[PDB]
Amino acid sequence: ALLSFERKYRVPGGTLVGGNLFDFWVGPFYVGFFGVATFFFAALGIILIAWSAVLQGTWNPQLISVYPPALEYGLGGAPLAKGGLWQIITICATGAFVSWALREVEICRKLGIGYHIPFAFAFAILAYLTLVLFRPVMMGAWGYAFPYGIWTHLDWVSNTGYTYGNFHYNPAHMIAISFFFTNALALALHGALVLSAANPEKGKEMRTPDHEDTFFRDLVGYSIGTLGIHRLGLLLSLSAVFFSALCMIITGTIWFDQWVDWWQWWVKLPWWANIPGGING
Amino acid sequence: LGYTGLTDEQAQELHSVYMSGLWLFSAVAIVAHLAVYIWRPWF
Amino acid sequence: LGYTGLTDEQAQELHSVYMSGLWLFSAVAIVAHLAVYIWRPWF
Amino acid sequence: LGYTGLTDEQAQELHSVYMSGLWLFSAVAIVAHLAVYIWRPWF
Amino acid sequence: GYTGLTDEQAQELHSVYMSGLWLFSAVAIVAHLAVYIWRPWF
Amino acid sequence: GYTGLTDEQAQELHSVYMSGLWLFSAVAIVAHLAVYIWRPWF
Amino acid sequence: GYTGLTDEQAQELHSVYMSGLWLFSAVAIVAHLAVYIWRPWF
Amino acid sequence: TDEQAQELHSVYMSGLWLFSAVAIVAHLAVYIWRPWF
Amino acid sequence: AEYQNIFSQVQVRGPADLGMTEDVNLANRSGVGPFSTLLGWFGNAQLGPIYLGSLGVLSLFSGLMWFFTIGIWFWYQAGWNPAVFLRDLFFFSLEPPAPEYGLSFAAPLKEGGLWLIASFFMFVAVWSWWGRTYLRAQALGMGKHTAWAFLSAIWLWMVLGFIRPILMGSWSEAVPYGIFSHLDWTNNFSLVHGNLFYNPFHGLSIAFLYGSALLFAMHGATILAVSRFGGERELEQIADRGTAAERAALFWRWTMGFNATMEGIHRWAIWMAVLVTLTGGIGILLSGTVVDNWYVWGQNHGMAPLN
Amino acid sequence: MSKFYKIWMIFDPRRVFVAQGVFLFLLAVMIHLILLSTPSYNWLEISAAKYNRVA
Amino acid sequence: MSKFYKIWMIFDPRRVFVAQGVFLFLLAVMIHLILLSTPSYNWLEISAAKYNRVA
Amino acid sequence: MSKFYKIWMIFDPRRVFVAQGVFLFLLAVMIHLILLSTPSYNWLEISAAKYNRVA
Amino acid sequence: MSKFYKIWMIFDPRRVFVAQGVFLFLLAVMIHLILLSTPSYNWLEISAAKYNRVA
Amino acid sequence: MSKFYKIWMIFDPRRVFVAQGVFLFLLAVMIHLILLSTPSYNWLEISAAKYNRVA
Amino acid sequence: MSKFYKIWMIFDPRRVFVAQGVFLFLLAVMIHLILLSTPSYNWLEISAAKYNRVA
Amino acid sequence: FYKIWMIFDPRRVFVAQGVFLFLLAVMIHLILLSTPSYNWLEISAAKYNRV
Amino acid sequence: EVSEFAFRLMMAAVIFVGVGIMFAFAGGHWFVGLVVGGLVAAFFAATPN
Ligand code: BCL
Ligand code: BCL
Ligand SMILES: CC[C@H]1c2cc3[nH]c4c(c3C)C(=O)[C@H](C(=O)OC)c4c3nc(cc4[nH]c(cc(n2)[C@@H]1C)c(C(C)=O)c4C)[C@@H](C)[C@@H]3CCC(=O)OC/C=C(\C)CCC[C@H](C)CCC[C@H](C)CCCC(C)C
Ligand SMILES: CC[C@H]1c2cc3[nH]c4c(c3C)C(=O)[C@H](C(=O)OC)c4c3nc(cc4[nH]c(cc(n2)[C@@H]1C)c(C(C)=O)c4C)[C@@H](C)[C@@H]3CCC(=O)OC/C=C(\C)CCC[C@H](C)CCC[C@H](C)CCCC(C)C
Ligand SMILES: COC1=C(OC)C(=O)C(C/C=C(\C)CC/C=C(\C)CC/C=C(\C)CC/C=C(\C)CC/C=C(\C)CC/C=C(\C)CC/C=C(\C)CC/C=C(\C)CC/C=C(\C)CCC=C(C)C)=C(C)C1=O
Ligand SMILES: CCCCCCCCCCCCCCCC(=O)OC[C@H](CO[C@H]1O[C@H](CS(=O)(=O)O)[C@@H](O)[C@H](O)[C@H]1O)OC(=O)CCCCCCCCCCCCCCC
Ligand SMILES: COC(C)(C)CCC/C(C)=C/C=C/C(C)=C/C=C/C(C)=C/C=C/C=C(C)/C=C/C=C(\C)CC/C=C(\C)CCC=C(C)C
Ligand SMILES: COC(C)(C)CCC/C(C)=C/C=C/C(C)=C/C=C/C(C)=C/C=C/C=C(C)/C=C/C=C(\C)CC/C=C(\C)CCC=C(C)C
Ligand SMILES: COC(C)(C)CCC/C(C)=C/C=C/C(C)=C/C=C/C(C)=C/C=C/C=C(C)/C=C/C=C(\C)CC/C=C(\C)CCC=C(C)C
Ligand SMILES: COC(C)(C)CCC/C(C)=C/C=C/C(C)=C/C=C/C(C)=C/C=C/C=C(C)/C=C/C=C(\C)CC/C=C(\C)CCC=C(C)C
Ligand SMILES: COC(C)(C)CCC/C(C)=C/C=C/C(C)=C/C=C/C(C)=C/C=C/C=C(C)/C=C/C=C(\C)CC/C=C(\C)CCC=C(C)C
Ligand SMILES: COC(C)(C)CCC/C(C)=C/C=C/C(C)=C/C=C/C(C)=C/C=C\C=C(C)\C=C\C=C(/C)CC/C=C(\C)CCC=C(C)C
Ligand SMILES: [Fe+3]
Repeated sequence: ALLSFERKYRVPGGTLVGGNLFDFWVGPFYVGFFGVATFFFAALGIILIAWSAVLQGTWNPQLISVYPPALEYGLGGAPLAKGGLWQIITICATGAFVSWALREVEICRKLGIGYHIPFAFAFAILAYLTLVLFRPVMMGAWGYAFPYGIWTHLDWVSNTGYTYGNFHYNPAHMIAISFFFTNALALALHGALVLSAANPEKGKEMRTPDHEDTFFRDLVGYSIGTLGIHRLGLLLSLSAVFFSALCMIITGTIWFDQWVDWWQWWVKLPWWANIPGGING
Repeated sequence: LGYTGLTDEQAQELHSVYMSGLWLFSAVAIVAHLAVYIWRPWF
Repeated sequence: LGYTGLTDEQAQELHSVYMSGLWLFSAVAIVAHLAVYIWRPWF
Repeated sequence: LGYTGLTDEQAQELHSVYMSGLWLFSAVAIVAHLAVYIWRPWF
Repeated sequence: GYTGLTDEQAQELHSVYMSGLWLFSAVAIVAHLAVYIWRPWF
Repeated sequence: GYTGLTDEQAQELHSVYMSGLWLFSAVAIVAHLAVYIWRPWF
Repeated sequence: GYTGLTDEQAQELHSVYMSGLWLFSAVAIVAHLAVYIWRPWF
Repeated sequence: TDEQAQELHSVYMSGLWLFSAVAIVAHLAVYIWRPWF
Repeated sequence: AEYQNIFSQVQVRGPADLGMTEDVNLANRSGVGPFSTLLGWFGNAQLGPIYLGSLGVLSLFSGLMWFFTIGIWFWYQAGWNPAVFLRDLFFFSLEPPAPEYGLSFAAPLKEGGLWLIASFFMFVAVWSWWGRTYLRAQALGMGKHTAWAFLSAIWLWMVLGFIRPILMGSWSEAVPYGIFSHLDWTNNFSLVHGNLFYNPFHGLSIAFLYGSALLFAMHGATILAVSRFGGERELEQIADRGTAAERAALFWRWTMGFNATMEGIHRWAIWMAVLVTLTGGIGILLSGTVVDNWYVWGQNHGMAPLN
Repeated sequence: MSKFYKIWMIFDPRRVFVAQGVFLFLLAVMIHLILLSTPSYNWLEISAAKYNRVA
Repeated sequence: MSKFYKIWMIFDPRRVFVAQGVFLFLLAVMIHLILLSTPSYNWLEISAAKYNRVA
Repeated sequence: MSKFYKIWMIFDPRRVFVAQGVFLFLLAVMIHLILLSTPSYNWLEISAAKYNRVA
Repeated sequence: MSKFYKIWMIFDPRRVFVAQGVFLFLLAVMIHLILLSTPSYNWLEISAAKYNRVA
Repeated sequence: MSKFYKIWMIFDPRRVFVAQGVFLFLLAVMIHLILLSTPSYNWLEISAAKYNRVA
Repeated sequence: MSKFYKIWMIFDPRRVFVAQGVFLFLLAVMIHLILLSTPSYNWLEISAAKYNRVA
Repeated sequence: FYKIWMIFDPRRVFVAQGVFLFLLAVMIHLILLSTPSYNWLEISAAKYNRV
Repeated sequence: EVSEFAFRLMMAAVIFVGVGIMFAFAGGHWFVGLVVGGLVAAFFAATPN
């Protein structure tokens, strides 16, 4: 079934691979070459998770957990029951996520819109591949990757973090957090401001973007504008994920100690290292 | 003459009521303070 | 006649009541300080 | 005139009220300093 | 000149500014004397 | 001329700038002599 | 040319710049000699 | 222009040669001062 | 490569723009500030004007006094030394009262009295900023969505500094004012309560915090992708749906099988962000008051393996 | 003092009554909070000893 | 001093009364909190000792 | 000196008076807090020892 | 030395006056803080010894 | 030497005098801080020894 | 070597003179900092021994 | 090879050459200073018994 | 084709490394490099033709 305006857009073409072989829809969903690829990897990865639950011997979905190979397996293959399923599901996850981005590129072409959405999604893929692929390969073992399990992947976050003391002291982790909090602030404000104009006080006319500019200037003396706010929300989200990936690729590869000890480089700058008093004197 | 657009007489009416509300409030306030002082002095 | 649009007379009217309020507030504060000093000198 | 829009006549009177505030404030500050000094010299 | 001031205005302005600076400098000079008498740094 | 200063404006303005430079650099030399008299580095 | 300078302006500006380079380098040469008298680095 | 590139290339080359000469002195001088072969 | 509309190619500057009047008390609005050419590459160039008024002055003065009270404590902890102040800037901390003082206001100024004084100025500054955010919308006849969204953040902040300390019975439970010390507090809080990852409302709060980065990335990329159709002019797309809004809707419908509208995506946006601190505040309010070990609570509720 | 009423041509009663209503409530709650936080004045806890309802 | 009334010719009277009200409130609370934070002047803890209340 | 009043042709005195007020108050508050931090000048402690108000 | 006044034809006195005002304050405060942190020049700790207030 | 004044036909003295003001101030700050860092030249620490002012 | 004046037809003199000014400052400061970094040429510590200023 | 001044704007070419050639020359001096055998400042300290 | 701003950024990232190594060596600490190399290179980057 179609949206009432949809029909005029369902034209042929824009496909990157396969021409018209897969240029059709299935309900609302566009298929295409990479939609076939996407569904295969998604279904295989999901089904191998359910099979891993059988091998693990639980059906509670919150206890199901697919662990990577132990560190003794290095970057080589492991037995399926003992890390090899995780490796195949990681291939399927990568295949599904990449196919999904490429399917979005095809939909962008058919609608004639910019490629910003699949490009933004590629940042999430690179953060995933940092944690499951690039950093484990740098550190030399698949066992430094996180396990696929709702709560057990939080054990990996905890155990990885506390290996370096309080992980709040990672300076790139601090920058990533600052973008994450600022993004959530901006999304609250942007949602509220647009809604407050479209949904004014009862009986009043819809407000204009002039009122939107006016409210924020009255509130804080500045207004980024309709175009600026969507640039900002995109770049804040992408910066958060860039500095997140950066904070981990350095952790356990060029920095090994307690992250709190890094900040002594500032304290021990020689023009003030020895000056008595304060906290460090 | 003024910012609010009250008249000078509307100001006097409202003020006479406001002050009476204040005096009724503070009258109870004194009785409460004196009662607590008699019960348990703080000085 | 000034920035505010108040006249030279309106500015004297309001100042007379402002000082009436200031002197009352400070008179009560002076009494409060003297009571506390008699209770517990800080010098 | 200048950059604000005050005249010479306006500015020269305003300044006299400003300086009346300055010296009054400063005079009390002198009394405060001397009283504290007589009580507890800091040199 | 890129302040728009006439020369007459700039001469007037400078006379007030420098008289302020002479007053400020005078207090500073006395203050350094008093502190040097109280506690020399040389 | 990038700044629009006429040749006479540039020949004027430079003369006042130099006057300040010589005044400033002179005071600096007096300061260096005094501190050398206090504590020679060379 | 990219700057629009005449041959006059390009040769004039260069002659002033070269007098800057010579004056700066001449004092630098003297500054080296002054230190070389005190402490040769070879 | 094609003629301007002839002119500039000559000027740049003449300077590029003039810089080379000073290094051709300076390595000899430092070879004299403390030989490195 | 083509133009991506991430930075502007040409800036135009008109006159200064004074903004809508409605019922704004225009005596309380300042002059317009200077233009910034740097900001103009990414958004608007104009700074100002700003509206002050009564809750403005109250909020700005109390907020100044909060900031000044912390600053003087840091200058004291530095021993007035301007070098030590810059060396140890992130190590200074105005700590709350010690536990033996409970909720009593009797703690010495160096042992927690200045933290109560600082916290009082913060309380007045933040709450008066909330009323300011409500009244600036009222003066323009706008909906109060921004004030009700800000109330969700105040809820977490009130739980951290006020409500949970009262329910726990000491100001020692509150957050210290300091860069590294509020981080040490955050880490210590999780250790004392037995791994906060196993708090389900901390789990939810993270889901909405990740979802806010997910959703603003999706929405920001969507609007830039359709900006070639004037899709950033979202209110006119709400009033008079253009091809921008339809192409945006069909991208997501064809991608994931369902879609928003131009008005309705901003409801997803506000709730995704609001739920971060709403569920967060609940998760902290439960910590220590109802659950003292979240990992063991997780074991009893089927989310961690039993021993 | 007889012209203290002149304030109502300056300030709107709707603004003043709300602002004062919020102020007085928070001041009252602040003081009851301060006293309940003080063991010498917690009236519920005083009663627990006076009537030996404790233990 | 006779012309201090010209303050009202340059400053809006509402902004002055608000700004001065705000100031006096914050100052008064700050001093009471300084005295509560001072062991020798906390009137509640003083009277608690004076009358052998729990303190 | 006699021309100092021409400063009010250069600066809007509303902005100067606001800026000056907060400057003076912050400066004074800082000096009092410096002296309270200074044990030899904390008047609240000096009187406490003079009158044996602790122990 | 006579022609210096033409500097006011170049810079707006408002900007220069504010800039030098902030400069002088931040410089003066910095120096007093260097002295208060210097034990040989902290006048508060000097007079405390000179009058035996340290006890 | 005669033509160096043509620098003012190239650089607008407003930008030059600001940049020069920053440059010269920060250079002076460098040198004084290097001297305060230097035991043989820290004038406050020298004066302390010369007048026995420490311990 | 005569035609070196042609540089000013290609490079704007402002944007060269700025580049030269920054370059010369950086080169000079780098050398002075290297000299202070060697005791062989640290003119402060040479002087400290010569005049026996730390003993 | 004079075509190259048509192929690339000589403004860019000299910006490249001038900075790169300086940073190469600097790099060469700074590595030599890190050696024991050719640091001229610290060799001269030995010759004249300065340290 | 490389834009003037692109060429500027490409070249600024060189000055950053170069001035950084210069002053880290001269100032004796890598932070002096990072500060001076940051200021000089950012000044260069900000001012394209
Ligand atoms: C043991 C080691 C030896 C020694 C061995 C050598 C040897 C061997 C050589 C040098 C060379 C040089 N050494 Mg060494 N050197 C020693 C110690 C020093 C000391 C010191 C503090 O002790 C210094 C300052 C120098 C300095 C110098 C330079 C004069 C020269 C490299 C210039 C260069 O490449 O510029 C950078 C080059 C460029 C092309 C870029 C120019 C500048 C750019 C463009 C920046 C902007 C300029 C500005 C905008 C002006 C524009 C002009 C326009 C036309 C208008 N040496 C010791 C004693 N030295 C080399 C030489 O002679 O080179 C010719 C060389 O081969
Ligand atoms: C060792 C550390 C612990 C831990 C301990 C805690 C604790 C403790 C808390 C959180 C909380 C949060 N944690 Mg956790 N957390 C850990 C691991 C994580 C990980 C991870 C990948 O491992 C992530 C993504 C998170 C994520 C998050 C957020 C979802 C949540 C904060 C939401 C928010 O918006 O706060 C930021 C927003 C605010 C604080 C609101 C501020 C609003 C006020 C009004 C602003 C006033 C401004 C002031 C006046 C200044 C004005 C300046 C202007 C210029 C004028 N945690 C581990 C397990 N986490 C919080 C929570 O809600 O928990 C359920 C919380 O309290
Ligand atoms: C880069 C900025 C943020 C971002 C952006 C972003 N994400 C995006 C997009 C964009 C712009 C999309 O276009 C795309 C989309 O379609 O959104 C609806 C997407 C998307 N972001 C998603 C989720 C997501 N994004 C996240 C984060 C972020 N996304 C960043 C913060 C997170 C977390 C944890 O932070 C999650 C969970 C999806 C809704 C969607 C991508 C959907 C997709 O890939 O579909 C194809 C695959 C499947 C349907 C299923 C695959 C199944 C696997 C083969 C098996 C499971 C393996 C997995 C590793 C198990 C993990 C277990 C966990 C308990 C650990
Ligand atoms: C829903 C959850 C998210 C949320 C929402 C949110 N926050 C909000 C809002 C919303 C919807 C607002 O409407 C409100 C706002 O106004 O935003 C612009 C706000 C806000 N969120 C803020 C911060 C913030 N939000 C955060 C987080 C969140 N905000 C969540 C992610 C965080 C963190 C740590 O994650 C922070 C730090 C503020 C920007 C603002 C609230 C401002 C406020 O209350 O300020 C009080 C203080 C002052 C008014 C002044 C302080 C002192 C200044 C230096 C002024 C000094 C002036 C003085 C006159 C100077 C004199 C000097 C003399 C020497 C001369
Ligand atoms: C300005 O405004 C904008 C809007 O709008 C105008 C918006 O909307 C939005 C969008 C945002 C919202 C609506 C807000 C809500 C969204 C979020 C908060 C983000 C989170 C979103 C989700 C959690 C949803 C994610 C959904 C996913 C991942 C997809 C789930 C579905 C599948 C797994 C199926 C996908 C289908 C595919 C790939 C093709 C299927 C078909 C084939 C592979 C072909 C084979 C099948 C056939 C040939 C025939 C049919 C056979 C079938 C069906 C079965 C057998 C098939 C086999 C292969 C065996 C934004 C941003 C916006 O900016
Ligand atoms: C006509 C074509 C002709 C081709 C000729 C043949 C070419 C074969 C060589 C290929 C060269 C490149 C191989 C990679 C680098 C290398 O040498 O690695 C060799 C190491 C072995 O290291 C071992 O040694 C490591 C040390 S070391 O590197 O030797 O020093 C050690 O750290 C590690 O533990 C140990 O296992 O192994 C790897 O790095 C693993 C490769 C993994 C590829 C599959 C991934 C599947 C797991 C899940 C992740 C899925 C990701 C999906 C992404 C889409
Ligand atoms: C840490 O430092 C310490 C705290 C220890 C020391 C700090 C020292 C310091 C810097 C103190 C500064 C003090 C100053 C500057 C005090 C100034 C006080 C003044 C000017 C007070 C004036 C008060 C006036 C009042 C209260 C009254 C005015 C009344 C008027 C105008 C009449 C109209 C009003 C009404 C009819 C009232 C209507 C009712 C309500 C509820 C508004
Ligand atoms: C402990 O010490 C430290 C470590 C903190 C070191 C501190 C050292 C330091 C740097 C101190 C610096 C102090 C300075 C710079 C103080 C300066 C104070 C000044 C400038 C005070 C000025 C006061 C002026 C006053 C009080 C003026 C009041 C004017 C009034 C009330 C009237 C205003 C005028 C009118 C109403 C105009 C009416 C007329 C018309 C026509 C409208
Ligand atoms: C430890 O060793 C170190 C690391 C510190 C070694 C550092 C080595 C090093 C690189 C030092 C560099 C020092 C330099 C380059 C110093 C340069 C100083 C200069 C050029 C100073 C110039 C001062 C100029 C002054 C004070 C001029 C004042 C002008 C005045 C007052 C007049 C203003 C008025 C007018 C121009 C009138 C306007 C005219 C019209 C027509 C409107
Ligand atoms: C081991 O230690 C090190 C690493 C430092 C070893 C050495 C490393 C090394 C590779 C050093 C290289 C040093 C170099 C490349 C030095 C180059 C110095 C230069 C380029 C000096 C140039 C000086 C030029 C001056 C001062 C020019 C001044 C010009 C002036 C004052 C006038 C400008 C013209 C006008 C105002 C006229 C305007 C005309 C019109 C028509 C408006
Ligand atoms: C912390 O310090 C170390 C230990 C590191 C040592 C090194 C510190 C160091 C490098 C210090 C350097 C200090 C310097 C550069 C000080 C410079 C001070 C200056 C520029 C002071 C100037 C003061 C000027 C004053 C006070 C002028 C006042 C003018 C007034 C009052 C009148 C203004 C004019 C009018 C109202 C114009 C009226 C006329 C018309 C036509 C409207
Ligand atoms: C340059 O030097 C100057 C002195 C001029 C300025 C120095 C400025 C400076 C260095 C400021 C430093 C500020 C810092 C580092 C602030 C850090 C703040 C942080 C990280 C705060 C984090 C969390 C705070 C929270 C959660 C606070 C919540 C507070 C609440 C909910 C208020 C509750 C109220 C009370 C407990 C008070 C109750 C009192 C009464 C009277 C009822
Ligand atoms: Fe939007």
